[PDB]
Amino acid sequence: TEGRSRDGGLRLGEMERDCLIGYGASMLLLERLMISSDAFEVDVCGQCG
Amino acid sequence: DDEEETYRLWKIRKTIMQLCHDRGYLVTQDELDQTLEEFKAQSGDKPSEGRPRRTDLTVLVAHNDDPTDQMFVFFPEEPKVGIKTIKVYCQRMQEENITRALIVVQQGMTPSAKQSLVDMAPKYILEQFLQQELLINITEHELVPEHVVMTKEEVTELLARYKLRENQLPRIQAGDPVARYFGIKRGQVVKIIRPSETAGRYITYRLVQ
Amino acid sequence: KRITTPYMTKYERARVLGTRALQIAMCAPVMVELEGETDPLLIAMKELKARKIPIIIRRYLPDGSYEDWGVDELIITD
Amino acid sequence: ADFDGDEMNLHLPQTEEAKAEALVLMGTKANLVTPRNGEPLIAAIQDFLT
Amino acid sequence: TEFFFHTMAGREGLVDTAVKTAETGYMQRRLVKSLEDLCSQYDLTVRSSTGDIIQFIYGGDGLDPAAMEGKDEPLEFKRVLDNIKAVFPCPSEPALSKNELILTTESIMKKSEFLCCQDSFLQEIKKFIKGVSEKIKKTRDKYGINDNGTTEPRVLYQLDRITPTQVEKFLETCRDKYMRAQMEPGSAVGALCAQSIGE
RNA sequence: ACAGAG
DNA sequence: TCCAGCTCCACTTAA
DNA sequence: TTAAGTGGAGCTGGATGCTCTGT
Ligand SMILES: [Zn+2]
Repeated sequence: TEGRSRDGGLRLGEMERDCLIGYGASMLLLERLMISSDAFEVDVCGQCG
Repeated sequence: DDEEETYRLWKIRKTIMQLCHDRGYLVTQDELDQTLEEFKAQSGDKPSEGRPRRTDLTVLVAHNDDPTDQMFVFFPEEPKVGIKTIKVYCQRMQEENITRALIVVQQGMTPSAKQSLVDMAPKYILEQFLQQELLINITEHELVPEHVVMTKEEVTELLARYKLRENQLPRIQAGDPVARYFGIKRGQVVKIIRPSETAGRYITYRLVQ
Repeated sequence: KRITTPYMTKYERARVLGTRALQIAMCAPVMVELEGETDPLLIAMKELKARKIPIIIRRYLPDGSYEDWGVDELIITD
Repeated sequence: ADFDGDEMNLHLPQTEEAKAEALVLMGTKANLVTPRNGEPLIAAIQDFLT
Repeated sequence: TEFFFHTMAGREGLVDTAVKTAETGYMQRRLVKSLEDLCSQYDLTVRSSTGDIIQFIYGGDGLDPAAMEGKDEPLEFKRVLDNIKAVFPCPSEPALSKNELILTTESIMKKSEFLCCQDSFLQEIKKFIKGVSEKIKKTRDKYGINDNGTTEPRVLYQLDRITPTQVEKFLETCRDKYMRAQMEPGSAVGALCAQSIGE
């Protein structure tokens, strides 16, 4: 959620993303922007895609 | 004028000699060092001097590959050259069995003539130069590095040293002034020698495409 | 012969310590004698300095060939 | 930063692999010099120079 | 009236700061999207994601901007030799002459580990050592020093002193600092370029 | 949708 | 509020 | 005389910084 009233949390913006790329920090960028936000699993059919 | 007009016909001719020398045509030491006050002797001022057919060059044979591989340079007098004048130069070129020519136009070329040079023949290739480009030898300009057209046996080492394909090299256009100057075609590679800030050099490569 | 640089890069060092810390966090054998350290990343740094880490770094050239370098035979540096 | 009611963000990496990449690559001791011209940015400031 | 004009000149700095956010943040976003794919490869090349080449060697040297001890150059030889003289002064060793310095330098520089350097860097060291060797001659000519070490007021050998141990430690420090200053494979070199022009 | 803060 | 592509229409060459 | 390739002019659609803190 969006902010302090809603106990929202903080944003890793498009600019913070550019910082972490320049460090070569590939796993931290995966942890921050996938694992600690919105990790999910989908069933994908390999035949029709 | 007349002082200024002869100056162009000397500088243009001087650059064409260096252009033909850099392409590897047989050029003599007295052609490259032809001085202004020496130019005045074979052809003088404008009434005696003739532009369309006196300053033409055909002595240029490709002395490396073969003395039968030969090239013209032509200096039209009409500022916009029509297909008629092209057909005139083409049939003269057909008679001599020469396959390359340079046409040095004074102001431009009409669109239907430009289209002809693409399709007249792959075995009869003609290159448009504007004289305003030839008044300054761009290979001696301070921003232009040394370009060196690579041999197939050296391209095969470049691609072996880095394990590349040809289509991963950087590109250079055929419409580039320095590509036109050396007359290179699609699939040739140019070595480029960039100067360092130090005494050293950096070597880079480009593909014509 | 192996043509690539003998020095361990900071990216190789970061990921070896990371993967070894994750393996020491799970119940893997520790190759050094630990001395009351609890933090897995601190134990992995002792194993790197002692050259005991059992990881091979497969350097990849862009054409698809590879070089297998041992972590113990790269020159480590700060 | 200038300590005039400034706010800053904090993130806690939730993974052992994310600790190591943060510590080795993004640590302050590994980043004393800016990438740009190679000049030090973590150094003394007012009342430490005076 | 003076206060009003000073307030006019002041607001143009306030208004520049209020504009500078929108004036620059869009510029940096464009730079990053263009440059972010560029990575320095293990074969010392810079390639895009599709595998085309942007550069055959990064920056012409292969060297890392963050490691430059000089103005865009990896070392500063005057500083490095002074450091080695002061950390390792060798009072029990002779001071080398012009010819003995050149001879001992080319004995060390032909060892196998120096072959891994770029030839431009080996020339700069030899150019520097030749420069140092000429200062020794000029001083020893002025003061009448004899290269055999026999001259009685021994303080003269302090003037341009250099010892074999200091030459050996100098060449190792230079060669090490060059190898550690190379742009390491994997480096996200486009993102550093983007931010270094944007900031 | 507006005001703030850095 | 500023700026690249796309399309319509006069303007010479050429047969 | 006109078929056609290319100049110049107007129309159209895109874009314009990062966050929390409240009503
Ligand atoms: Zn399916």
